[PDB]
Amino acid sequence: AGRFTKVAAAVADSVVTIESVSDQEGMQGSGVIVDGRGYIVTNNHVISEAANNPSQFKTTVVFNDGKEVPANLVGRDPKTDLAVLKVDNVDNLTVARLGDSSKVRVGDEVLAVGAPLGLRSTVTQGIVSALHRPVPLSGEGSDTDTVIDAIQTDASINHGNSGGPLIDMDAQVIGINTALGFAIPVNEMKLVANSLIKDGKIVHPTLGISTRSVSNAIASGAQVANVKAGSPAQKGGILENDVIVKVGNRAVADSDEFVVAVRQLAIGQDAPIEVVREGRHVTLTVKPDPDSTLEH
Amino acid sequence: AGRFTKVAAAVADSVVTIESVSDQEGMQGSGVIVDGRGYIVTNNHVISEAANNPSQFKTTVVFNDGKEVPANLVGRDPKTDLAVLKVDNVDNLTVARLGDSSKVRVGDEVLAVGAPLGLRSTVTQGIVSALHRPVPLSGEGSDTDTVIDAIQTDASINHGNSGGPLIDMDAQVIGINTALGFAIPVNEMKLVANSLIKDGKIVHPTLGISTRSVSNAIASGAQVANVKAGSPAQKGGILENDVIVKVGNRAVADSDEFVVAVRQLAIGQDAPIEVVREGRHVTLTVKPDPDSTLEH
Amino acid sequence: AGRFTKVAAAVADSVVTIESVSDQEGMQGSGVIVDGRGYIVTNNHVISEAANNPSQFKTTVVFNDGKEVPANLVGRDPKTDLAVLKVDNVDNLTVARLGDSSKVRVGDEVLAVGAPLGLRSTVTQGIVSALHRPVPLSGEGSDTDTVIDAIQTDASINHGNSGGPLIDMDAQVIGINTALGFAIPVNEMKLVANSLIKDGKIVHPTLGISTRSVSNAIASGAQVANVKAGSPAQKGGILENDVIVKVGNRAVADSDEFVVAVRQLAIGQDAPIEVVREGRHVTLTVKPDPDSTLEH
Repeated sequence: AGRFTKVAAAVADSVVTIESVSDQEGMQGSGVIVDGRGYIVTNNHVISEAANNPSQFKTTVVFNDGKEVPANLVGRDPKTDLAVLKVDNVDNLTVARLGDSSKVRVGDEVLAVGAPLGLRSTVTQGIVSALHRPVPLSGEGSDTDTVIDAIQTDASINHGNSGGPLIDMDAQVIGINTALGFAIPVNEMKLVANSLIKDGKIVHPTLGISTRSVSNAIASGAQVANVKAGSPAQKGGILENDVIVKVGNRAVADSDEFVVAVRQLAIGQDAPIEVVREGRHVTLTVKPDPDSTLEH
Repeated sequence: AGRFTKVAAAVADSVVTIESVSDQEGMQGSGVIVDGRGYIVTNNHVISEAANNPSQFKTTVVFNDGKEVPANLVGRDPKTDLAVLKVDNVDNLTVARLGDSSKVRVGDEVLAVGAPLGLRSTVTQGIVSALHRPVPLSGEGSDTDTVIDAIQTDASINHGNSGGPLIDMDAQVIGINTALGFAIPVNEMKLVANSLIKDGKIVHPTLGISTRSVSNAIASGAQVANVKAGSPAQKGGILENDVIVKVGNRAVADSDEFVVAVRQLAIGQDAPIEVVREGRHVTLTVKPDPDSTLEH
Repeated sequence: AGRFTKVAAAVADSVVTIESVSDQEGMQGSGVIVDGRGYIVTNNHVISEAANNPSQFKTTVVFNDGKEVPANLVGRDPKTDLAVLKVDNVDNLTVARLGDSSKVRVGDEVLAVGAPLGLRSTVTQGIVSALHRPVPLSGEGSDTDTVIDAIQTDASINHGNSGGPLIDMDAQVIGINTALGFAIPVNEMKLVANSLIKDGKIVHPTLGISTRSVSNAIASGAQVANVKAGSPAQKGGILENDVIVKVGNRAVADSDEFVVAVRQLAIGQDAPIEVVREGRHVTLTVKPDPDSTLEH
């Protein structure tokens, strides 16, 4: 047997098909079993319409055996394209072996696995091309467009392997494929899924700034398009046409890395924001608010 | 030497260039020598115009040695994108080693080889991403659009390796590349080519139904758009707006799998067709006709 | 560690980021250190605007250490998409190991490496799909469109690895990536870069012909669209509507191989040009001029 053929068959029982059907629509994706009690991690755009229209959409999970078991949504995060599902009273579950994305390096051979029983189901192969790469993603329905700090691969991520696992050569999940291929790192997926199981939601830091990307010889970074009122930004003293160069301890190259940098901050703690303002380098102090006050 | 470099050089003498020229046009493709007497398998869209306009198109085969030998068409199958060519009185032919596509699995390393002396000739590498995947194909000229049950690969199939072999790591032909890459399985190619050598044509089962794809919670499958008159379908009792869910022993997920499912049936034998009709599951009995009565 | 992970890390210190910034623009690319004295080979379209607008563009080189050192342009060749840069007084430089592209074969595993600290920086993997393939390229600004005789790979060449090295499994540079991926062969890069360091420019042979591609049964090749006046062509006796089939010792399949064939000729020596003219095969004699008389 081949190297990739063995690594793929080992995790095929850990990858499931997720279907959401109505009287007029049908959406399919891939999921990963990450817990023996029935917790299934997928991405948020696979199930989005079922969450925003729960009255008319029905989500079921289909296993490698062909078994079709109904599924309930535990929680979703459009800002990370992540979602946790629950099947109830299913035994002998082959749980995926979750790895550590901080141990992943450029050149490492990977497998992007989709659910074997899926319609357009695909299993592609490649290497890790980039680490900690901010990539822009579109929101499925009323869902927000977001940016994740991602693992890039030259293996193809498509509709047939999206939501499935990015797998190393030890058959461990290092990422969640999201549809020049990108995946959500597993260390991010473990942190987000842990909160979606416990609280049914996750809270992220907000500043109240909109940014456009700028790159020249004077100052390259994120240019402030609007400062919301009463926001942590306008209280800390950020004005419009400011060029952010570092949020906290992370430098900001464009508007996409700015979105990721805000979302690694701590809610309530003061954070330094360095900006270039009409040729003057100005460091400012802002305390990030929570995006969900009542769930915080 | 490398792994893929060795497997490729081993079959380079089995892959040939196929050119079809006129006073104003020129078409090129790749072929595979599958018989020592001079039988060359390619796909039908490489030679289509030469078959429909035989008066003005000339087909020649170019070997790895640079030798240009005239070629005659034995037979073609637009429904499988397959064609058999004949070069006459050529010696010391390196015949390709034909394999078994039922032994192929997901993750297996493959090589999509084009003719080495071709203009845009390409040799790509990848893995098998899906097996028994129905894929839609367009007909070259007056040729019919069709659907094959295919081997999917993340290796690129393009104009430079189309008609050439999909090759395993034992340097055996497992498929015929047809231009997210797809190939015709070799077990299908052996059955079709055997009939094109003997009879110069192959006969496929027809039912007389046109289908559109439908997917909802009531019934997902192939929805009947039209039932031809005097067809096996309307005699067996299929009506319009019916949703086919299984043809014979094969379930039908969409209109594309319906095309493949009809074409695996037996001509003249009664076959069960299960349909969902206004909420009622109805199994029906149809006897498939031959598409070519005089060649049957 | 993995095979590709080891080969990549070995050359990461030899690949640098090249940025060109103005008051309103910023361009980034990848470069390769090929000399211990500070000579950096990239492609010409990365730096083009900085060369045509040197008054307003500033080019700097960023190393794997994060070190930013100013860079000066030694010379460029739009006809090969090649450029040589110079950093001054930089020590402990990890110079890339340059290989031999004539020893490269189809199926050989390759790595297309971009600068690790680049914004859209990518490292992709693939094989060599074709050798000595003429590929058309577009000129960046006032730069001329050209055709190179290239190494084709199924590894992706994009904005993040363009200008970086194509690397074999011995971690040797076999090509310069230029953005179905193509690279400039290293033997061509050694010849062009040697002349750009010494003379600051390279001289190529010119004939004065414009060609369009033609392919039929009478004569396939490059059809002469215009013959410039006083050119080597019209003196040697080439007329319009002529179909070139061989330039020197190289046959010509289309207009793209004609561009490459002229550029391998010797300046000043008589060369045979075979053409098909109204059904008559006519061999003609032309002496190629230099494109830069004062630098010749």
